Amino acid sequence: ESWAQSRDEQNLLQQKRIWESPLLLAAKENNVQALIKLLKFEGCEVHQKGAMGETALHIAALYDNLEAAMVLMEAAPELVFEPMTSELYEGQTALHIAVINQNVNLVRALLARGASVSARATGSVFHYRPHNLIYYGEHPLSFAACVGSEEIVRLLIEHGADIRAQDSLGNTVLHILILQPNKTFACQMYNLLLSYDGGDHLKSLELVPNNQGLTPFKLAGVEGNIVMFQHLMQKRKHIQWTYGPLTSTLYDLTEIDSSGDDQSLLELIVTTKKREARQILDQTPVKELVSLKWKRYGRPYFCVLGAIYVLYIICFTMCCVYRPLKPRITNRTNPRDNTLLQQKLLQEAYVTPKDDLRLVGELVSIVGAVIILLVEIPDIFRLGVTRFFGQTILGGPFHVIIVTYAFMVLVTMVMRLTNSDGEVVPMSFALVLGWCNVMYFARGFQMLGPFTIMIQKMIFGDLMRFCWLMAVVILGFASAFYIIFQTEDPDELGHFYDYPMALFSTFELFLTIIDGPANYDVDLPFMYSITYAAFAIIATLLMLNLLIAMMGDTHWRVAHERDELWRAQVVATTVMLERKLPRCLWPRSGICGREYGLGDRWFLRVEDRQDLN
Amino acid sequence: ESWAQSRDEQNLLQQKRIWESPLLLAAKENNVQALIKLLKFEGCEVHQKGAMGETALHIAALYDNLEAAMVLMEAAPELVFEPMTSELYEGQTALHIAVINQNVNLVRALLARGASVSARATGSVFHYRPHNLIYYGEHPLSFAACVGSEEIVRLLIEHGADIRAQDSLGNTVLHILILQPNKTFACQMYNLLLSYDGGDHLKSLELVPNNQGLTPFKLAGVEGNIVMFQHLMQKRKHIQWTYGPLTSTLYDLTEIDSSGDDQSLLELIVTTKKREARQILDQTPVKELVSLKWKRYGRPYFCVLGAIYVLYIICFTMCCVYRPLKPRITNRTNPRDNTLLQQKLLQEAYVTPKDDLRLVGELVSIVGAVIILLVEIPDIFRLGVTRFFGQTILGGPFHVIIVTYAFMVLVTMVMRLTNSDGEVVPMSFALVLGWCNVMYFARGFQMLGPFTIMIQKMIFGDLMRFCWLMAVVILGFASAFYIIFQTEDPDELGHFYDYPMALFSTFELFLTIIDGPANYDVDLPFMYSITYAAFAIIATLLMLNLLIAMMGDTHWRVAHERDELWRAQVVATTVMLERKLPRCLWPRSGICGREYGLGDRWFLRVEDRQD
Ligand SMILES: [Ca+2]
Ligand SMILES: [Ca+2]
Repeated sequence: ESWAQSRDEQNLLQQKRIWESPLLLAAKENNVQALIKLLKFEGCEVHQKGAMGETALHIAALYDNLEAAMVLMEAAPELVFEPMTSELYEGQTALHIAVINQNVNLVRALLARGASVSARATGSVFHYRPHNLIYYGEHPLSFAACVGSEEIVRLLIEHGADIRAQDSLGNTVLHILILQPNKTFACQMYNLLLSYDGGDHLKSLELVPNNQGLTPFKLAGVEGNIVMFQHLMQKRKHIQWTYGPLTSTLYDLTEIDSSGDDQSLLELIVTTKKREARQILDQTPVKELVSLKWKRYGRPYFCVLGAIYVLYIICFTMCCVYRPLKPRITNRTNPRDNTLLQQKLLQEAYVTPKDDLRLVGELVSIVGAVIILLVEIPDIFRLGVTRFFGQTILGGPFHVIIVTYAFMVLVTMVMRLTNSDGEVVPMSFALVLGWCNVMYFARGFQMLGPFTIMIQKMIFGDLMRFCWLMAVVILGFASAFYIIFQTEDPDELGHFYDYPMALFSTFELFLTIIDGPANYDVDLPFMYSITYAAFAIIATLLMLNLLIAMMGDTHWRVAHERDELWRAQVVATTVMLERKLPRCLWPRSGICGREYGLGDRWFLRVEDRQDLN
Repeated sequence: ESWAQSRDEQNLLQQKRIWESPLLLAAKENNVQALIKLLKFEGCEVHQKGAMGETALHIAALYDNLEAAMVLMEAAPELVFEPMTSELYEGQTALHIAVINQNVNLVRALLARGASVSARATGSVFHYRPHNLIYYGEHPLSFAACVGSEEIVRLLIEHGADIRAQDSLGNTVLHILILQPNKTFACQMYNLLLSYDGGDHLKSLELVPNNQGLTPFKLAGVEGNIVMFQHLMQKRKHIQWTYGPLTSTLYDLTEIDSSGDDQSLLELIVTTKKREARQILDQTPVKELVSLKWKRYGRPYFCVLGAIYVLYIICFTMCCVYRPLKPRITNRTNPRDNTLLQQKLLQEAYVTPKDDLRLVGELVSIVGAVIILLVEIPDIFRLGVTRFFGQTILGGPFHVIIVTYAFMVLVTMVMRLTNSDGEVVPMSFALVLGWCNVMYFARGFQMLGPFTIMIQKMIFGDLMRFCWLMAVVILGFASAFYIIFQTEDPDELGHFYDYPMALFSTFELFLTIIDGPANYDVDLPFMYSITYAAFAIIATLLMLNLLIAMMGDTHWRVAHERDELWRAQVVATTVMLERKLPRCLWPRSGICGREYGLGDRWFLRVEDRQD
């Protein structure tokens, strides 16, 4: 990009000023003997700049020079307050740089001389963007508490570093630590922050969400943080009793699901994209709910919703094959090739009640296409069109077939009551979608779930890299088969009588479903045989018989993700019905309070086996 | 099922009535100071109940609070004789808790005051059910003898704990040690139980069957336990001699062999469904019977009975193709689709003695149909209605084919001397099932054997998850194709002239056997060439060529669970034959007894090499 080259030009111009401006060079080389000479009788210069507008203190801070910064604090005791000011770096101060480079004795010096511990690091490089490497928030407490320098963490809080602090993204200091991938310390560094949460108001520092409304318990599951999730879980897990090897424990379940307002954690999991945000389902309180919500309640309602669906498509199919048809309205087979002896009725014949019994049947299937549009036009009303044509399998392309099937039946309603000739065209797409859409209910089955994802994976993923190989090879030999048979009879051996037939014939000799154009009464032209024998090798025993190995390579190599997706297919099916079915038949999952002195949070009982003495 | 929920509902109620009645509350947190204050002057309360009617002494022990338990015995010396009075906890007295929770000093003191160390505990959580976690039996001696605490085992017997004591499941202590999963101590504790057995006037301890008639050597074999089955063997394995590295060794074979009285270990293994039960059949006093019982006597008797089966079908197959047929009795010429010009005879045509030669062919093939219904009735009458329709592959679905074969042959017998027209249809199943039922004799072959398991394993498990993914698609495009060609002639391009043919002709295009319809003289409707192309992409290179990789993935994943089943398939043939044939051509396995100075137990000799 043109933007990333701008970072290169400045950072080389940043170094050019260091080869100029001799005190900055004296600052980089830890040169103190020149720096006394360049200041203590003439000086004249002390508020220097660079390419990023930094000072000699910042230069003496980026390279670890306690001696050089010692003279600079003594020379001008107002260097410590002003920040960097540029496009990329903005608002960063010498307190920040001294933190990230772990320089404990320098931070001890700067706080004694007076440094702003609330300096906003509002620069351009600091934003949480994937083309930046590290994201440490803004405040100098966050820069310490992320790299794990817990001594400086203790050093800052003694000088009035506020824990409550939000960035431009609304994140607090606990939202940050969940985001570093090299975790390793952030179990321990988490607790040191709560050890300074001793005296506050009623919001106990974890009930403070981000800008998009997401507490650090919620943020741990959304970001795929297995290590920090169990560390948070130990806080809200209550152990009831132990009895030899049986330990029964309670779980909080106040935000695990508690699917009662808008932002249940089970809803947040099956919307995301991250591969590791989906294995929270492995963990011990969530793998109980989505089992019990599905097995006692979710499974039988889903089949009743499925078994009512098959009887709908049949009622549409049973009124499809009973179209009104006339025998051969007006014409008589004029050139050739008019194998067409029928005509549909005008809509002036609904007499003879087994043509009227269908009329109450289509009215069933014409209101069935209204209710599907009424349940999916309010789906783009809440979340955008990138949900449909995004390839999120958790409710995948089964939301673009059912709309088109709903959209096609109304076109038949438009093709009816206008008396237009061509109207097999919506009804042909109406059946090939309306039957292939009962594939959606192959989802909650034990044996037929994870097969369906493999069909969905080879349609796009491993046939959009074969059809571009199919359409090229066909376009050669189909055009080549035209030229050979151009000066020939289409009567005897007539597989190619024009070019739009000549693809359709050649397309099926590639798939080996038609036989292969051969006649023996007549003498085929000699270039037909050489051309077709090269077609038969490359297609039949080099392309199709490559593709069977192409599947089998990619079949055993991803059969540990389809067992992860299929479980998440069930969960997104479960929560979809919880926010849709009215609460007369799904009770709230778990055990409530206030019959027991509990605290009104809905709880859930878990008992396991300790297997040690 | 709200019952396990109802377990969870009551567990909070104990934890609510403990916050009331504060001596129960102090009993949890062993507050010895306040417990003095609630007792020494007024008290008035000590016979408390909980949600399950439990005591303060229970809660003082359910949490290991020994100091508070000291005061309760001194204040109330009557609590130790009364049980928990509920459904979920019935009969569990205060001793049961302190045993499982390993409390040495409390059991030393509770028996010092003296508790019933033989009282029974029969709550709903304690019965041997798959939903409860641990099963430690009923009696308090069993609870010590399942956790590994050898001292409490030594302590209870000194105070009068009867070892020989059965539960409602009839299990002893020695049956229950077999059932814990992580053994790790139980084999080491197994010696401690038989140390206290004396061998009295009564029968010795391991000769006690359970409530379902089963000894603790059999129950190590049914449950798939290996490590107990090793340790049980050394008490009955006699060393003959050694010769350098060689050891010739004489095994007991008292109960391992069939020997009549059908509760035998080689019987009880291949009837059960536990997967690790068939892992026993590699242990050395078992794998050598089933070699010698099969190699010298199970191999030829099975194949000779195999050859009389092939001669049975051919004597029906030649009998089938020689029916009597008249040319076209009285009808003529439905002017289309009436290719029907032969008609079977009424049974008034038994002239021409190549019908008399056929008459013995029917009667040979009609008696074998009866003898199957005399050999296979004594299995569903011997409780096999859940075994045939059960998918126990050890004798799999070949037992439901052969009854269906014998049923259709007798339907044919009804068809003759009734002169009903449809005899082709029941005779048509009598060939595709009769010939495919010779596949059962491909069991005892070195080579052909474990392939037949994969055929049985693909029909149920990797094809029935594909036939549902066909009848969806193949019902889509058949009703699609029929509407396209509805305004078209059936005379030319008549692949779909009515709708039941339109499914059947679609079913073959999905398998690539018909060529796909085409007729280059007549102009196809333009919606045909769009649809059929997209049906030939789904079928040929996306569904069929995916079904092949479904096969090839799971083949090398059960390529070592068919070499487990086939070895267990052979043994289930030998044991089935051994009780069926009279023991006059079968010798009994092993060497005899009292002809040598032995003691009548049928022994067996196996010699090995050490290293
Ligand atoms: Ca052909
Ligand atoms: Ca063919």
